[PDB]
Amino acid sequence: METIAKHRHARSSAQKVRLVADLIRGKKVSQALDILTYTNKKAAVLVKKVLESAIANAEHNDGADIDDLKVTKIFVDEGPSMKRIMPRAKGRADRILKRTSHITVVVSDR
Amino acid sequence: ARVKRGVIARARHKKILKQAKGYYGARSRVYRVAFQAVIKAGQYAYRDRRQRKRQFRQLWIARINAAARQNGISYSKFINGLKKASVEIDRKILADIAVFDKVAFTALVEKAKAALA
Amino acid sequence: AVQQNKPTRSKRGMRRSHDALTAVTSLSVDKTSGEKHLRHHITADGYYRGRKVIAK
Amino acid sequence: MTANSRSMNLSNSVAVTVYEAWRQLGYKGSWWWPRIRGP
RNA sequence: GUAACGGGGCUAAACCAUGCACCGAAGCUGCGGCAGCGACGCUUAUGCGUUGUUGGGUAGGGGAGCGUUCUGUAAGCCUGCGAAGGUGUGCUGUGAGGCAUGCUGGAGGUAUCAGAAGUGCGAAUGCUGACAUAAGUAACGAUAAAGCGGGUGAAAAGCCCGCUCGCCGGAAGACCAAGGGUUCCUGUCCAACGUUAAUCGGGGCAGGGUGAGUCGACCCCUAAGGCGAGGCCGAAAGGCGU
RNA sequence: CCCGGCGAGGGGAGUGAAAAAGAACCUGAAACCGUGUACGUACAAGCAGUGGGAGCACGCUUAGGCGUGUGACUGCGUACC
RNA sequence: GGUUAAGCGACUAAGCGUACACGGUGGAUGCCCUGGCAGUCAGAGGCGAUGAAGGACGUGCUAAUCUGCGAUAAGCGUCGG
Repeated sequence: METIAKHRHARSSAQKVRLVADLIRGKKVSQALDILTYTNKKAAVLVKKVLESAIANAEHNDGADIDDLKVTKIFVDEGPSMKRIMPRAKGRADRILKRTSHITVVVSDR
Repeated sequence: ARVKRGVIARARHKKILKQAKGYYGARSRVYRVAFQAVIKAGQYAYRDRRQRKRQFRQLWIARINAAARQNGISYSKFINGLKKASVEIDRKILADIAVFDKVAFTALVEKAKAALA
Repeated sequence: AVQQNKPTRSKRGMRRSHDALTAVTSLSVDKTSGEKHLRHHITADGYYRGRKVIAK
Repeated sequence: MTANSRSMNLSNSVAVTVYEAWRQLGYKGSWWWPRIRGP
């Protein structure tokens, strides 16, 4: 059966995070946990925390046997954007967007 | 007596967009382009309804000319001979016979050749 | 210089076709402790090529 | 409680600065180089 | 850049004369349907039948209609057997349109015939909000400069201790009056702010701190100047002055 | 009760007619951005459509073929105010 | 059966298009109302040297923002409901 965990309003742009998520699409849990540890990106920490939390859910709420779980679906999508002001030359001013993201991982024993 | 234009405009816009399914790019997502695409498409359809009746006659003429030269006669002489024998077969039917029945086509051809005499 | 017509969402995708990154696959096991590490790097508990090292 | 209040109220403020930032006198003085097709 | 047949190619696939075939348009004919304007007959209105002829269209004139909110018909009719709204599908009118139904939705909606309009949007370098592109590109604010060990910590290049190195030194040092108004000190927190991270901060929160006969105001005296009882002027307001 | 930094954000349990009413909280459209499924695409030149038209996949079907999606190849074709 | 030739040729998707299904962002649309607009019918058409209109600082068990009040300070006396 399926089990889900979500990180909402993660402080990172959606485009950057999606690069990490491509690696672990459709692998086994152990291999994914290995790959995320030895990749040097800020996003890799967030995805790994989410994946570990999802693993924990599938054992304590649902059944067991973490030894054959797989990553079935994973996707990222944009969240609300904060706006801020940054000055420029000659009195002009510019807009700044601080984008966020939502993180979901689908782990199942199929 | 104030009237708001929400539902009416929304329905009118949705009517046009549903007519533009399968169009590339923004030509199927934004109204200002879908409108022009649909108007064009209507114009082209109206124009093509006249052209369709010409392409098929073109094709039939080609096929009849091909089949006639197999039996040692040109298309123009064949057609002229058919009328001197007072035979009224539609060109579409002649092409169909040429494709699907060679014996019948030869039966017509020899008669036309005799009509020319 | 600026663009005259905004590029499509297709051209944006085509350019990004080389932005995908790669995994490692070069995971090695230590002789003695048996834990994982990269090639030519010391493991987490200070074990290189079986023989114990600094391990602070 | 410094979560939904501070973030969004700060976000609100920036609009007036962009709006009042335009009140600057954007005269450029003039176009400083010679006229395009002068006398 | 061939380029003074549209090309390929052509001694006829060139040019005169004659002839017969065939191709070729939304033109004409055939079949089916709609709408006018007359004529002719029945009902002698409407309702019809039999004919003839007509229908490219800007500025512009004339004639017909669809739909939206509100008032009467209304204590009427439809409404958990699911209203308005949102979202698909299927039928049918020449058109603006109409009807039925699946899913969301969870409380209101209006036959029919009349009345009144804030009555229909793609454009006006139109107004307000939201979201894109260029692009994960340019930049991160003086070229005075950093290296190592330990500590705390989930995480240390940037914080705290220690050693070494480098810079300023009529200043990048120590004070005062203006101006500012708690930014000062201690303990706690890291989600926003700090152009990166942050255990740190002039950031959030809670406590604490500014003691005068002699220093400064206030006080006594006047300069430039201001106000000004009476007073002199001036439509009014007011101007100048002892 | 569990993962996590005695975080933020989640997955359960529980209240409620309804939590896809969970405090950014009635309903919740469009531009914009994603995951999955079916077909097409790496010898091919232009307002991107329209008229023909193989093949593939799904549904119905008693043949016979219909319905939905896509569209190889070919004729014509230089947006709107 | 093999070995040679000559001819024809399914199967790839780094990514992209269309359709369909499921989502995110954003807040239109529908439905509401102690908020406004335009009026009929009555009232009153002034307050102030017994210190006005308008304000400053204070006032609670807890410290403030609103509402009241004035060192007798979210209130004091008397007569009625």
